[PDB]
Amino acid sequence: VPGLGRGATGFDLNDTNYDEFNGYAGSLFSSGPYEKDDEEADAIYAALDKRMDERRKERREQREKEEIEKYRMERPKIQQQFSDLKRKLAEVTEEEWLSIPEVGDGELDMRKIGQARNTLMDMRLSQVSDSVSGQTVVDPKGYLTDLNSMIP
Amino acid sequence: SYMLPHLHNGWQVDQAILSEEDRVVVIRFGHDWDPTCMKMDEVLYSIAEKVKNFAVIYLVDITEVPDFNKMYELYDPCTVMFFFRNKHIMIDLGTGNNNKINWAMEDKQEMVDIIETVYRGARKGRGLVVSPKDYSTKYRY
Amino acid sequence: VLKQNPFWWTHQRHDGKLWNLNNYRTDMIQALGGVEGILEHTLFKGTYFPTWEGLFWEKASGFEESMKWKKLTNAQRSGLNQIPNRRFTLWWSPTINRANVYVGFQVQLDLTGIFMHGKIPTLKISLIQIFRAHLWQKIHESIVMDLCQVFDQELDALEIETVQKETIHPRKSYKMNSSCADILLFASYKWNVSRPSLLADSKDVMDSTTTQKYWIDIQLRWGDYDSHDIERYARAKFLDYTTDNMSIYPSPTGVLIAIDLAYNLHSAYGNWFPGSKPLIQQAMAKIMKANPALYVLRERIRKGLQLYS
Amino acid sequence: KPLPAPLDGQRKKRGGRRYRKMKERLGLTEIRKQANRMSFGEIEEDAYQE
Amino acid sequence: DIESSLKQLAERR
Amino acid sequence: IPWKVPGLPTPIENMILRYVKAKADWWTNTAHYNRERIRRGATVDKTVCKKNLGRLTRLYLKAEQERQHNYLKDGPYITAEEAVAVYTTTVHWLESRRFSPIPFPPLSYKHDTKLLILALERLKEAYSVKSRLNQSQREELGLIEQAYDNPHEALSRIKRHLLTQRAFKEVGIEFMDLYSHLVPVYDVEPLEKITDAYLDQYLWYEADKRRLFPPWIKPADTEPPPLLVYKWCQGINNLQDVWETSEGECNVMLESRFEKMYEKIDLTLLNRLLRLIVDHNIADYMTAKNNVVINYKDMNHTNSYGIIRGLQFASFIVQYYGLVMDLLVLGLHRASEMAGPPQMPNDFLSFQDIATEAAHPIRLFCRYIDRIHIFFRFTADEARDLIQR
RNA sequence: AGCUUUGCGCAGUGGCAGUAUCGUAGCCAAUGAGGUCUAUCCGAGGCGCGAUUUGCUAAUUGAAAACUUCCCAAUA
RNA sequence: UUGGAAAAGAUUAGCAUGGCCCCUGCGCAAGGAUGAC
Repeated sequence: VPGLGRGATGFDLNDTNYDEFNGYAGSLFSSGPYEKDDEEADAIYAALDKRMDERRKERREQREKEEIEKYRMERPKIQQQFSDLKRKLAEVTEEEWLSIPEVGDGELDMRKIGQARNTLMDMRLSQVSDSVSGQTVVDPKGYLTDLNSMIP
Repeated sequence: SYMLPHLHNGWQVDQAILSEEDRVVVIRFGHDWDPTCMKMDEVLYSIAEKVKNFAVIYLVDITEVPDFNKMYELYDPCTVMFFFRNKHIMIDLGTGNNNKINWAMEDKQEMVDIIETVYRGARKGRGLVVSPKDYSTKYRY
Repeated sequence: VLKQNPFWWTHQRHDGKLWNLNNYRTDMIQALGGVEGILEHTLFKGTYFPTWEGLFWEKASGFEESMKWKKLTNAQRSGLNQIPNRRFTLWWSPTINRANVYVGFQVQLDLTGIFMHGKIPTLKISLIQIFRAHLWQKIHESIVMDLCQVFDQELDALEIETVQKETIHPRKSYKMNSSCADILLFASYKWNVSRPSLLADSKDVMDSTTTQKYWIDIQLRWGDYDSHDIERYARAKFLDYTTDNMSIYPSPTGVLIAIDLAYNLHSAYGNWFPGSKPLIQQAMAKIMKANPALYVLRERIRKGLQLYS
Repeated sequence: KPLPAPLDGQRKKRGGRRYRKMKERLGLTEIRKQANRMSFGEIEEDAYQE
Repeated sequence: DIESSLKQLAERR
Repeated sequence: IPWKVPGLPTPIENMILRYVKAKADWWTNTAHYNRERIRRGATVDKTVCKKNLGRLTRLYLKAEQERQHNYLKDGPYITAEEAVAVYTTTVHWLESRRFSPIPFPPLSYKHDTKLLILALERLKEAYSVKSRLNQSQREELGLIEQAYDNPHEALSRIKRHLLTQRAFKEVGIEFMDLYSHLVPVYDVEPLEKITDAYLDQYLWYEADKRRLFPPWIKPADTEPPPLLVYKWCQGINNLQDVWETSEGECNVMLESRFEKMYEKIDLTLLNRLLRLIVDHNIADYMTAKNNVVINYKDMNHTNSYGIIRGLQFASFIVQYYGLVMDLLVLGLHRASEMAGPPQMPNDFLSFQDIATEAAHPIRLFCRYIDRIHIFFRFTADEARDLIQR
């Protein structure tokens, strides 16, 4: 069945297939009367193109290889970066695959020295503050009781 | 990834459009590798289950299914197509053409509102519906 | 606070109000051209309100009592928020729908004589709502029937044998390129006719010719700010249709009355016969004062503008 | 939870009775005048007080 | 299902 | 938050860890790049800014958690002798001022009702009418109106909270997205908000009654910031022969910001300093209110180093702690010359005598919330001695 | 046989109904939910989520707000 | 009788039912006390 079998009517030219330069991608003579003479002509013209490229072929190919090698070495493709873990992931039993759950579910303590220094500083500050006489403080419980008694 | 179901031939498409009677059929024509299609499909997966009650999403590859290219003017790298009870719904986005989105919005709420408006207009009976937003200006400042 | 405060440096209660812009608003009104000068850019004259003193808007009213409290969807909330923009665009249509603002794209409204300069979908929807159910044709029909009734009520006083209901194509009401005849007057005696003059031309020069059949045409227009002069429009269209080739008139002599609905104006420039001047004057007065279709147009405009007295 | 399928049933079939208490809770009889009004002509309070 | 699309994506990219 | 699936095999888990690491690196880099683009002035839409704000919020809370843990590990950054030097400076200043400490809000406080009404009015003012409020805002409004109806029970509850409560609920956080810089915004539980507002009102009223804050501490409530600039310029111009430069005299205008003022406030030293001026129960409550959990959508951490600034009384704390730094910047001598004797205080920019005004290189001092403006006047000999040092 | 009780349902008058009326598929609960009074004392559901059927009539808007061929001229 | 022509249903308001409760009557289940040569 074609697309009209739905009974619908309209209300590679895709922009992807088109480039401002070279126009639309894709050879216009991809298929046609191809025979032994056509193959010979294509071989001759390809040989001519290769001969033309021979002008700087060695240095151009050397620079291309060096550039691509350095580009791959500097920036690795993400698949290359994860290939190591992908290959290390092969060593797994098929029984463990069924076991994958869902998401429904010496050494020094660093806090102790900080607490000790903080307590030392607090003790020093309290020792200094004991010389201060004018500080005021009320009895929390006592004040509260009075509040209690004050409730109408 | 692309957990959204895919249609591999025109037959799958033309019985998928007729499969849903109470839900809006959404078809993304394009290519997975296409980045813009990648953005839209990420947005769709972000809201694939939110609109399960009244909408369905299918992904169609242009290369795999090229029969709709001529009839639907599928010349953009990506298009989004809305159907209901075998009838296409045009959406007035303000972009000039009302038949297809033809662009990838990053905000999933915009697509949710668009599909909700399309459903509301399709169940009521209007073939052309007005987008509850103007996309002529990108609203960038 | 998640809201940024611009007046962070002061408090209204403690420091008082350090600035005053009442005189600024007064000077703004004066410089913009006064109250009436500003209102000329608006559809206030289209509402036919006798005065602007006692009027008032209705902010957040809409067609559904503004439907403020609800479990509404975000898209519906956006539409409700955009409705006041629709009111604002409808209010300022006469000054932004003119060809000076937008060059090109002069498209007439569907089944309506209004031209839309610039693709403003908001104004398009508002005008379609105002002129729903072929309101232009109904307005023109009501005007022509009222004028025929007035002429029949004063038939023998001006030596008119009878009046005639010309077969009018529906589009004629909103046909601007060409025109046709609306009312035909037949006489028992010869009508000496005068040279063309405006509706306000008290002194008219008599033409040295007579006729037996006399045509009356009614043209309704929606003038923008730059072209709201009804007299110039009436004169130009009379001198165009009479000397036109796609417009056929029963007689070279007749009268063309142009009515501006957007500004509630009226003027006639055609050929006149004695005794028709006052009759047409009071006919236009009464038809602007008490036409049913015109009253419906005014009420629809008021509802669209959410303006009440 | 998926967003429920939008639908537009009949808004109201009958009135009075409890319906009134419903609006009373939300949509009760407010002033309904001079609050959503603009007073086209003159200015209340300061010009640009906002 | 998902792997069928993953192979198409990897081949085309 | 920790992520450790028990049944997940370790190769798949390690691949997921690597993927999360790579995506997190890209996420952080693109968030920083987008913030630079937005701050520079590039054209961006709403989604980008919203996303960036979210990313930055997550990144900034990550950094804040790291900073808090670094404070816990590396201990207090202020040395013990440094802290006791600051404490001695503050006690000498307050003794020199004969400052009587602010007592606990008395039960029969004559002005308690007025302060409570002012606090409730301030809290209600913060809720601009939008007609669309969440549960938290409507609950705060309900508590506000309930306290307004019965001031006495609310006052008793507030005093009980000040006397007993030391553990509080999570404080929500959000970021004002000013494109130049993000600004923290803190949402507090409404009962805690009311208690903090009343405490702030009481503290400010009592401090201004006792003249705790010296004149140089602005923003004062008697002059808008433009009037502050005007008074500063006139005071600069009204110094004795300030513009004379025949004998090599030189005037120096220094402006600074007290970098990381709020974040680098030690809560222990802050509590010890607060116990000098206010009741010890009030000081403990103020310090404990800062050591609470700051919570984003899915993120939360215990704020242990820095103050919150979302607290209603934080406005007081910054104006107090900063005053301490003033005594460090000015010295207990020069400040005593500028603040005037406790018998009669001086004005913002005034001295008892001209001989006192020029007796020190520092002529004028003005502290904003955190910025400091200092005007020095040196002779040639003093300037060359300072340059030589 | 007369009389009466508890519980239940039908019918009826009157009353209440957003600090009101329920679902709860989520969880906890007489193997004890929740308790500032009476605490070696009391004894039931509680907490989160989500709701607040049908008929008639009237009115408004609109040209038409839905029940099965309508109109025009003349005589009877 | 005759002649002739041929909003894909909106919006608001009120009453009753339904819901819950006191009481009444009845039905039913299980009983309670008690009268009679």
